[PDB]
Amino acid sequence: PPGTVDKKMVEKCWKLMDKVVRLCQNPKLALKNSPPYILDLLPDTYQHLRTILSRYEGKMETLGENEYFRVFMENLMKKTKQTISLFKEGKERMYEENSQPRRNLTKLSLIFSHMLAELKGIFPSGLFQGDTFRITKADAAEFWRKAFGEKTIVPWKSFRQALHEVHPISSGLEAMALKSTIDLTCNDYISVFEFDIFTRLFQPWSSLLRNWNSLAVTHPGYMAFLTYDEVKARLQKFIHKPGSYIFRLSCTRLGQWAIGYVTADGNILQTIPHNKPLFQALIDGFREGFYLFPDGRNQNPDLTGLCDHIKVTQEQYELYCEMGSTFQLCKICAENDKDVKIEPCGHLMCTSCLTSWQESEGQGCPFCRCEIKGTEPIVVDPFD
Ligand SMILES: [Ca+2]
Ligand SMILES: [Zn+2]
Ligand SMILES: [Zn+2]
Repeated sequence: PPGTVDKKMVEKCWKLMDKVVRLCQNPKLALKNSPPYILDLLPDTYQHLRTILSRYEGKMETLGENEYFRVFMENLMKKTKQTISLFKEGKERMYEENSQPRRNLTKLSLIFSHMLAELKGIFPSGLFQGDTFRITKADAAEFWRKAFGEKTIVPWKSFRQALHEVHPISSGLEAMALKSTIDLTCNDYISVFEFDIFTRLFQPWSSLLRNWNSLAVTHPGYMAFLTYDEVKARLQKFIHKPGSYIFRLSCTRLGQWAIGYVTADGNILQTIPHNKPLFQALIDGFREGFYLFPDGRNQNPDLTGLCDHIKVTQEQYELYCEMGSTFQLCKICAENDKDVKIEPCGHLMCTSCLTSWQESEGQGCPFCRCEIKGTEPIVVDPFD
């Protein structure tokens, strides 16, 4: 658990948000207007923090002791610094839109968008309501209830253990890919907010991990977080091949899928499935003749059977973890660059995370838990 929140610390936390706004306002960045838009998100977050701070005028002591708020204010500060220090490494590079520095900045923009949607849904109108927060899914709610009570936020370790007992997680690699999908704010905790979003995306709860594995980890269709212009641009490659479709998440509508697709007229359209789980929109859109070729590919998965339990290669996980971010980054901390390789499993990571896993009596390789017989140094930005 992080320490307490005295106002001295919310103040620094605002001086930082201001530094990132300045850095990101630079005309050279020519940051795309399109969401997630960090130049809106930070002001907005600042403004809700004030809203919160006003509703706790007398009660400023019981606010400081709120676990969720302590974790959130510490993540906000860490992420705000990671952004600042990003600009400080990247320098001149920040100014070309396809840089790895600029890629990282776009991953962070998303995280800010997730932290605000969490803050607004846990402190609606400025008042803590996390202990009452309703998990949209009966079975999922039961799970959180039975395992966690009215806790708003739980550490990943605890969450992983808990979930494992009902939907078994067979390998550190699967676990790492799971954590990659649920842990939206990237702080090593799961909130009842994130838990609700996930369980909605990958319902029905009865076959949860089996749904995520088939829709997210090994589906060519899955695009994770895309803008709509980004969807159109990826389908344009297939504008002459009716039935081509991809599906994506939307930072402005957490918890819902959006399917893009190519029609026989040479048009890209888009629909939000709302009624069923995604795998039933996809099964139906196939039967109907609309969703045929995921990402342009002729071999489209067979999802029936989601209603003989498809297994996943460790490689498929590894590649899936690499999916969200630049390759340069350690997918343990999501903060530093990779700089070491682990024999004989082959996994990459930053030296800091590795010696940390060891110092904490971790079992072998932080990813797969297999035994290291050796390690070796790698450089991720060779020409700099
Ligand atoms: Ca989190
Ligand atoms: Zn790391
Ligand atoms: Zn490994």
